[PDB]
Amino acid sequence: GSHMNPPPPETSNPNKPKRQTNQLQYLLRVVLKTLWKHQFAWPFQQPVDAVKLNLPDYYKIIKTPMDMGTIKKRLENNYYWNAQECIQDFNTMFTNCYIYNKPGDDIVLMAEALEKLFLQKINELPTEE
Ligand SMILES: Brc1ccnc2ncccc12
Ligand SMILES: Brc1ccnc2ncccc12
Repeated sequence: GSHMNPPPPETSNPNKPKRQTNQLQYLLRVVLKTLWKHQFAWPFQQPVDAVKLNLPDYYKIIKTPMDMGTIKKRLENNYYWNAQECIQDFNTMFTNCYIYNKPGDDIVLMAEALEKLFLQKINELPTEE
């Protein structure tokens, strides 16, 4: 892509520790599956392309970018060590949107809908076994 967009977040790194857990399996099979097909998911399914969107300040304001495409790849490629790392990525994604954008903007309403669903699903994150 454009040299003015940063590299996406890491999704493969032999140096980083990782494992499967039943919680991470739930995060893929239930949480990301349910969010991905939400009617408002599409803006969040890939990194923000600040060039195409004419947001030249985006990556000056958002220094820890995250999106559900990256999360999906991290889950499918078994990048994570624990559920907390993945939950953190979701929460970064939502809060980036709320930091960059005005309350009540469409993109914020979209994020808020996804976040509502996310919290309902994480309340049922299974006991680690
Ligand atoms: Br598309 C998109 C996704 C996430 N955040 C965004 N913020 C502003 C404009 C477009 C955005
Ligand atoms: Br793509 C895009 C660009 C700017 N604003 C947006 N708001 C909502 C959803 C997608 C957006």
